[PDB]
Amino acid sequence: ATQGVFTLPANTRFGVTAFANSSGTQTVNVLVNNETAATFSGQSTNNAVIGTQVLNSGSSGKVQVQVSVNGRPSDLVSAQVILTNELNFALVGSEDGTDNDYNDAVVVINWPLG
Amino acid sequence: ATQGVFTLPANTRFGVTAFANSSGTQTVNVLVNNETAATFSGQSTNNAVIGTQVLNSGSSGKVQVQVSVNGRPSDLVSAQVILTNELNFALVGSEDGTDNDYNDAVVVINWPLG
Amino acid sequence: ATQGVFTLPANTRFGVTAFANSSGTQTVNVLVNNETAATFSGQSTNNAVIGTQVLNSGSSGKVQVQVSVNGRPSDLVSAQVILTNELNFALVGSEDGTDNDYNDAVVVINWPLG
Amino acid sequence: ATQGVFTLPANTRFGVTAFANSSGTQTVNVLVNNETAATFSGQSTNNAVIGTQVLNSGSSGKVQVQVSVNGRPSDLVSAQVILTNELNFALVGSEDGTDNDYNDAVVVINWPLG
Amino acid sequence: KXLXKXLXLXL
Amino acid sequence: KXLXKXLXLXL
Amino acid sequence: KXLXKXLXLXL
Amino acid sequence: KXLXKXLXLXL
Ligand SMILES: *C(=O)C[C@@H]1O[C@@H](C)[C@@H](O)[C@@H](O)[C@@H]1O
Ligand SMILES: *C(=O)C[C@@H]1O[C@@H](C)[C@@H](O)[C@@H](O)[C@@H]1O
Ligand SMILES: *C(=O)C[C@@H]1O[C@@H](C)[C@@H](O)[C@@H](O)[C@@H]1O
Ligand SMILES: *C(=O)C[C@@H]1O[C@@H](C)[C@@H](O)[C@@H](O)[C@@H]1O
Ligand SMILES: [Ca+2]
Ligand SMILES: [Ca+2]
Ligand SMILES: [Ca+2]
Ligand SMILES: [Ca+2]
Ligand SMILES: [Ca+2]
Ligand SMILES: [Ca+2]
Ligand SMILES: [Ca+2]
Ligand SMILES: [Ca+2]
Repeated sequence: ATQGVFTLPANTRFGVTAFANSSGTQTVNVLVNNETAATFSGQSTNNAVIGTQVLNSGSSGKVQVQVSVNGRPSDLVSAQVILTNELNFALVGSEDGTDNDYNDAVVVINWPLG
Repeated sequence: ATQGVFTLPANTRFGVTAFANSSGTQTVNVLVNNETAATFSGQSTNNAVIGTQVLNSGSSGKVQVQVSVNGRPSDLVSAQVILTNELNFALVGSEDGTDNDYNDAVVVINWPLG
Repeated sequence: ATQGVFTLPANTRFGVTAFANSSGTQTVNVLVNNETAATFSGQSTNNAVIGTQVLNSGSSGKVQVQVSVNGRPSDLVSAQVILTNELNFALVGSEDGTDNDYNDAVVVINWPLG
Repeated sequence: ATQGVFTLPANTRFGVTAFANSSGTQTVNVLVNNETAATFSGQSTNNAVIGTQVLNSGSSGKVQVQVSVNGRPSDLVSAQVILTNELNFALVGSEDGTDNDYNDAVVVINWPLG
Repeated sequence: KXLXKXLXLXL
Repeated sequence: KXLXKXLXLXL
Repeated sequence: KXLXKXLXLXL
Repeated sequence: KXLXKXLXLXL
C-alpha cells in the first residue's frame, strides 16, 4: 500500500521534523500538493534532528513525505494517530538498507500549531 | 482530556463493535450528533462481542461512545488511527473498577465499509 | 515492509476478530508461532464479523494475520496502538482488488482480556 | 487514566524531542525509572524544538513525561504506536490552558536508534 | 466486484 | 495567554 | 469482581 | 553501511 501520504485539513500550518539513524546521508522531501515545500538533508546515527520546519498544507491538504539516500528511494512505513480528537501526528519510518530497523530517516508531522 | 469522541466524515457508514471483559454488565451507548443511535448491553469475561452494528455518521460526523456499569460512567481512553491514509479505526477502552486493565468494555469503530 | 506480524507478550490470551467488506470471500489465517491457530472464512459487504476467538500468544508471542481471496494473498496494512500503557490493539486492513479501500478483511487483535 | 508513562525495552537508547506551541514557557521533564534524565525548557508559538536528546531506558524501561508551565502541571494525552512491529513512537500532547488544542508542549519518543 | 465495476479510476 | 485556569475565584 | 478480589495493589 | 540492496549482482 501507499505510505507517507497524508490528507491534512486545508490551509493549515503543520510542523514537519526529520531524524536520522543511518550511516547514509538522508534526504527528506516534503511535498504539498505535489510541490516541494521543504527538503531536509543530514547524516546521523544518533537520531539528530536533520531538519524541522513549519509549512502550510495549502488548498488541497495533500502532504507527501519522500525519503532517499544517495538518490535511492527508501521503503516507507507510515500511519496517522489522533489524540483527544484534536491532536494529530503523521508518522513515517524508512529503511535504506537490509536490517529493517526502519529508523534510517524518521519523520514526524504534527498539527495544529500555535 | 475528553475521550471517546470522534469526528468522522459526514454522512458516512461506519461499523461499531463492543467487547466485554469484566464481571460487571457493560452498557455501551453510541451517540451520533448527540443522540443515541445504538445501545449495547452484555456481560462477559471472555471478550464476547456484546454488539456490532452499521451506523451512519450523519450531517455532523460526531460520534461519541459512552460506557457505564450499573449506571456509573466508566473512565475512558481512546485514540484514532489511520492506515494508508484511508482505513480508519476509532478505539475506546474503559475501566469500571480498580485494576486499570481498561478492557472492561472495548469499542472499535471502523470505516469505510463496503 | 512486512505487515500483519505482531509480537505479543508471551503466554498471553488475546482476542482476534475479523470483519468482511467485499464481494469476495475472505479467508483469514491466524498463525501463532508460525502455526495456524484459528481460521475464518466468510463473505460480507456489510462489515459482518466472520470470526472472533480467544487465542494464547504462546511461548514466542509471535502472531501473524494472513488474508487471502480465492487463494491469492491480499495486500496488508497494519499497526499496533497502546493506550494508557496497558490496552493493546493490533490492527490489520487488507485489499483484494483495485479500489484500495483496504477494508476487504479487517482484523482487530486486542489484549489483555478478562 | 494515567498518561505520559511508557514501558520501553530495557537498556535501550531512545530519542526524546519536545515542541512548543504556547505563549507560556514549557518545561518538560523526562523521568527514567523515576530519576530525572532530561529537562527541556523553551517558549514558542511556532512549534520550535525546545529540546532533543538521546537517553537510555535503564534496567526497568519505565519512561515518564511530565509537562509544566510556570510550575503548574499540564493535562496530558498520550499513546504508543508501533509500525512494522519494529518502529516505536511514544506520543504526548499537553494542555496548559483553556482552548484544548493539547499542543502546548508536544513530546515524541522514538526507538530504536542507530 | 470485478472488471468494469467501481475500479477506482475516478473517471 | 495569561495565568490560565484558576482565575475568577470568589464571587 | 469487587472488594478484596484482585484489586491491583501488587501486595 | 555501504551501498545497500543491489550488491552481488551476477553469479
Ligand atoms: C469486487 O470484487 C471488488 C471488491 O468488492 C467490492 C464490493 C468492494 O468491497 C471492493 O472494495 C472489493 O475489493
Ligand atoms: C496562554 O498562555 C494560552 C496558550 O498560549 C496560546 C498562544 C495558545 O497556544 C494556547 O493554546 C495556549 O494554551
Ligand atoms: C470486579 O467487578 C472487577 C472487574 O471484573 C473483573 C473480572 C476484571 O475484568 C476487572 O478488570 C473488572 O474491572
Ligand atoms: C549502512 O548504510 C546501513 C545503515 O546505517 C547503519 C549504521 C544502520 O543504521 C542501518 O540501519 C542503516 O540502514
Ligand atoms: Ca536500516
Ligand atoms: Ca538505522
Ligand atoms: Ca477493569
Ligand atoms: Ca477487565
Ligand atoms: Ca477493496
Ligand atoms: Ca471493500
Ligand atoms: Ca492550549
Ligand atoms: Ca497551543
